[PDB]
Amino acid sequence: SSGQIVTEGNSWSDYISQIDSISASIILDTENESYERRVTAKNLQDPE
Amino acid sequence: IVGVGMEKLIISTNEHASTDQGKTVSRATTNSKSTAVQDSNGESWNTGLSINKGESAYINANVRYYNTGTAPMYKVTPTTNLVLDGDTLSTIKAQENQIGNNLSPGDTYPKKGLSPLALNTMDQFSSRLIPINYDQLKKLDAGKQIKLETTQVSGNFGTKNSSGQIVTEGNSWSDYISQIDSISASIILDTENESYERRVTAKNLQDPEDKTPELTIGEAIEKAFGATKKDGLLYFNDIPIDESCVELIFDDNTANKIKDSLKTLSDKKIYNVKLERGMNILIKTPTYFTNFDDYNNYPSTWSNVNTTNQDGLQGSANKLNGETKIKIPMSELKPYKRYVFSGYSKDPLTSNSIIVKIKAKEEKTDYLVPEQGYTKFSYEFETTEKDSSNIEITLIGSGTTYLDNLSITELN
Amino acid sequence: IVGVGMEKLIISTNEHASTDQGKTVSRATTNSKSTAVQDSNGESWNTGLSINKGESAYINANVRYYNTGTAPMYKVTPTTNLVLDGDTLSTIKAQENQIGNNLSPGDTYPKKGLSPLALNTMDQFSSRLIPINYDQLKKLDAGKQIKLETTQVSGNFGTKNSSGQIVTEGNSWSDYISQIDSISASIILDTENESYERRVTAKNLQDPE
Amino acid sequence: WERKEAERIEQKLERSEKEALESYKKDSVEISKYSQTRNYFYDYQIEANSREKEYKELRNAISKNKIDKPMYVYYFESPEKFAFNKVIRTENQNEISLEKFNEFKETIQNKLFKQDGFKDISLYEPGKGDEKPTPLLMHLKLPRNTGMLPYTNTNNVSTLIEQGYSIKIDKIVRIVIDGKHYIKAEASVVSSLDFKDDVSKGDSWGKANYNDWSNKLTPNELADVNDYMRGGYTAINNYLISNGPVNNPNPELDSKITNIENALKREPIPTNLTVYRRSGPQEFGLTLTSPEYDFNKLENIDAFKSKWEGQALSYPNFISTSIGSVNMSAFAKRKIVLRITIPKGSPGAYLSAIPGYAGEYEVLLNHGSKFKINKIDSYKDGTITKLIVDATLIP
Ligand SMILES: [Ca+2]
Repeated sequence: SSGQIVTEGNSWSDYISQIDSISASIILDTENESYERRVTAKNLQDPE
Repeated sequence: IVGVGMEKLIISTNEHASTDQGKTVSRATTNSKSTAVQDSNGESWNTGLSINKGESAYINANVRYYNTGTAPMYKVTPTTNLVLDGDTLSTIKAQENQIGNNLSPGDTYPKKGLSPLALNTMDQFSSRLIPINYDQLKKLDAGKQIKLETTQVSGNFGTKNSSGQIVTEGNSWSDYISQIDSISASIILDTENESYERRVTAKNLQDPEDKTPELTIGEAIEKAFGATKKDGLLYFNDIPIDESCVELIFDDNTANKIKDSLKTLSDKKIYNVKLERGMNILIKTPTYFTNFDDYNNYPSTWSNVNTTNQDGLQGSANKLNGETKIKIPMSELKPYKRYVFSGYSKDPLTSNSIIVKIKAKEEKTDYLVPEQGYTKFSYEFETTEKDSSNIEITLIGSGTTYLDNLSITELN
Repeated sequence: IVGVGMEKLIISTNEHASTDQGKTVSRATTNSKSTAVQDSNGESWNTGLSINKGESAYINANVRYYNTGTAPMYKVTPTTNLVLDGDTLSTIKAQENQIGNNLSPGDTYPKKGLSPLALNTMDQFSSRLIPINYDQLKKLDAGKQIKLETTQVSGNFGTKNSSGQIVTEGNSWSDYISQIDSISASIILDTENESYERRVTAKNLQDPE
Repeated sequence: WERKEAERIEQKLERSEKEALESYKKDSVEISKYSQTRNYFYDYQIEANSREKEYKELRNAISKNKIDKPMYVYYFESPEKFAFNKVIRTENQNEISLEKFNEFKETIQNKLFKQDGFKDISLYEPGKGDEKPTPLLMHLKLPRNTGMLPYTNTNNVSTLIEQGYSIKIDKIVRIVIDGKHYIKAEASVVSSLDFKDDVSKGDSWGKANYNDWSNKLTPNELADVNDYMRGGYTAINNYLISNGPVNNPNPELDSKITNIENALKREPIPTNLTVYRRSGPQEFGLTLTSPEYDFNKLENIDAFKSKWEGQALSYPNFISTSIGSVNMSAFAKRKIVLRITIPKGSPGAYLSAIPGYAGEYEVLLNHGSKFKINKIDSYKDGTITKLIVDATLIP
């Protein structure tokens, strides 16, 4: 709220499962560098 | 009021013992310019014993906690000394393994019927045993004993938080121990199989702004122990604890204060003296006591039974020209204890003294001259074996003396 | 109402055993003023056994917890005594390895159908084993048995928030044991296959309030 | 983490707000009461009050920290603040009947209520260990970029905000908390522009919004409006009160009325605004000599609120009002102040836009304007208790 940055208590493990559950994984390999991404995908069985 | 009592000590000698065993087979051949062939066989045995003089043995103490106060203690954490002769071997504060969660007044941790707990570690995490030297081990093997003394106890009390829940964390009794001791007098009632210790607030007369109410010693005793009154005398449950029916033990300061206050008093009764800060009063109910009116406790029966006169401290005297005989079977007294026999006497008209005869271990004879009023004599004796001969108390005397409130009380 | 029962005890004798074997070869020559040449060779065997009289063995006890009350206990942490003949060998408060998360009334930890848990450490961080003497080891070898007594049990209760949020941290049962025992009577029904223990509030007739 | 955030936010406060917050921790009720009714005095007392610096620094400290997202708050409110003079239930009763629920629902059907003071709120639902002083519980959704100051108390953490808006209640239901019935109301904040004491800021806004408005007026109608507001507004309003076109029609004033109405209609107010007008007893159908004008006894205030609060209004003439709320010597004797919220798009113009003394930041509204009164509150003014009316302009 003051413009500062805090990292204590902000764990990625709290979001890893949620992100993996609702996304698709895409990897681009090229030659010098690899890139991995998650893109949100729609669930067609849920009208909401 | 929490104390610690040791029940037994266990010694773990720290010695290393080893044994070896071997066998060998040889063979030789010589060519001297003759020839020879030698065959050999062998066996061996060995024993060893290594001892470290710095840490020769480890000690384990089985202990109990007890509470004689008016309030429970939560998270009981005592600190104890271990003294061999005049040396404190170590002082240990109780760790997580030796902490009592609850200790109600009159209860014990561990509870009655369970084994004592083991105090066998000294470090903060219960990972290091308690060592002793070689000389201390020799002293222990020579028959000397280790005594346990408790120096302090840490504990918690309970309050209510913003909700109705009880909270004990952060509520330390040590924050109040000094303040309570500074403004109170201490009174102890010994009874027979239970001890009671109390603190009663006393008024400071040097401070005009001290508005705490004033109390006499009798009122303080009645309030502290919840005693009831039957005929102007205090009863704890059924035992009479009036000053004429018990033994009162003070320290020097309390005795001096009481003596100074008595001379300026009108009734001249100890229970009428004003209570003051720093007083130490110990009340000890007798084992056997009779007032010749309604209370009798002796196993035998006194020879002279004549209580039809309105005399004595309270409406009974039981004394004429005859003599009183009592015999203690010695099967109802403690084997090795220092008992005391006490009572009150009076000679309204001057006459001869009374021959006081006590025969428990060494026979003794003593003489007491009654004054115009009531005074107490309180001679001493001692038991021997719990199976030896009986104890006989006789007070042969003449001159129509008087007696009341005969009692026998143990002392330590 | 939580108690601990011991199912068996295991002893770990702390002995060191060694074994050696060697071979030697010699050769000598003598000149006198005669000559002589001597050839020798031998071998040997050895055995050893060392013992510490202070810590001669380690003990390991298999135990279960049970609840015969009306409320569950969370984070069950009992304290037990190990008694051999008339001596308390040690008193251990359960460490993180021996703490039961849940213990419902009528249940057992570990649950029915699982093996008992092992209590084999005495220090706070579960890095120190439980030792005994040489004399205690001899007594054990003579057929004497070790008894286990539970002295107290620590545990927590849950306070339910208006939105159904259970909290157990900081809610100690020891804060209420004395108060409940002071104003209640204890009633036990034994039956045959299950026991039930209860406390019922009783009225003090000496207090008009 | 909440305690750490509170410590972080309170550390960067400077000293003056530090003793201001410390003083708030012991004298909350008086500071809140003063902050509620502070801008209705003269220019002298507001600077001369013993708590003005306290309020100023507390407001600055609150406004230092702002939220970047809408979020919900929970607090208990007295039903009297929502123009309900009855009792839902006593503090010892457990249940509320259907009749009281229906009456309270009827009282708050279509109304807006203004909150203008400090308040302690909670970011979590009021569970066990909290206080339940009133049988009404509020679920309020705060807008983005609003002040919010978390401060650590002796044992717990509490948050303080400054109310400067008006709220409306959407739905109310009956809930049970620990065996007692309460009323839970979901409320939303309606934004509006209010210049409580920044009369300079309000004047600057009026300049920036209406200085070029005169250039949009045809010269004949512009001069007509200028001369009328200069000299003949009293006569026009007097003619309009008597329903002049109904009794004695005459075009010499009907043309004036039409020109003024068209000039007002030319440029409407772009943003929701609150205007303060010191009304008189003659407007409310009373006289200075009327006994009901004495608002010192409780009976007069109670009867006036019973017969007037919650009802409608209608002014045949034009309404002149000031953006600021501070009292002036011109209307010193007037005991009634009218607080009006102007919905966006309504007709009206800033008279003070034109140079010279065009009035006391005067704003004109079309004739026949109707208002709805939501609630009425009373504040002390020296030795007399004056009265405040909250009204909403309706089309
Ligand atoms: Ca008597």
